[PDB]
Amino acid sequence: PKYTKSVLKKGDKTNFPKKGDVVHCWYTGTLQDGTVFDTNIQTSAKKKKNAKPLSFKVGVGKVIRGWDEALLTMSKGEKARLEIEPEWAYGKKGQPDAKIPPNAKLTFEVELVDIDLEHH
Ligand SMILES: C=CC[C@@H]1/C=C(\C)C[C@H](C)C[C@H](OC)[C@H]2O[C@@](O)(C(=O)C(=O)N3CCCC[C@H]3C(=O)O[C@H](/C(C)=C/[C@@H]3CC[C@@H](O)[C@H](OC)C3)[C@H](C)[C@@H](O)CC1=O)[C@H](C)C[C@@H]2OC
Repeated sequence: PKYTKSVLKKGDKTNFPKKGDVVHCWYTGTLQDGTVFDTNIQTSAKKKKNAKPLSFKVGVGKVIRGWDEALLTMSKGEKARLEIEPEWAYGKKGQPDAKIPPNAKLTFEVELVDIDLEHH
């Protein structure tokens, strides 16, 4: 498969994003060697009432393929470890600014915090 998902914390098994919904996520991205290339989890004395999760419309190409596909399988509250093959991430180009090399399998911890039913 082009990604794998391991559930770290079960969601509500009830509310799954549909294409066109807006999802709200916390994440940490790592390379296979363990290098953290990004996180939106704030470590400054900021937390609640300062930092906001990442919001995007799901299933329409706004994120790398691995995320767009995996999110549709997650329920609200779920925290999962996604291992995304390069073709469903940054492929041959990589991403120079984030120091992601060509052909990089990416690991993301993703927590789906909320869903707005924008598919309506
Ligand atoms: C208003 C400003 C623009 C706006 C940018 C921001 C808000 C800042 C944003 C949080 C983080 C950065 O995004 C620029 C940053 O995120 C990474 O650190 C990262 O962890 C990552 O991979 N993420 C973020 C978390 C969701 C999955 C994935 C993604 O898919 O992110 C999306 C993404 C980059 C999609 C492209 C779209 C075009 C395709 O061609 C390409 O396909 C190859 C994939 C993000 C969320 C976009 O929807 C939102 C934006 O564009 C990259 C390693 C390097 C990149 O910095 C350079």
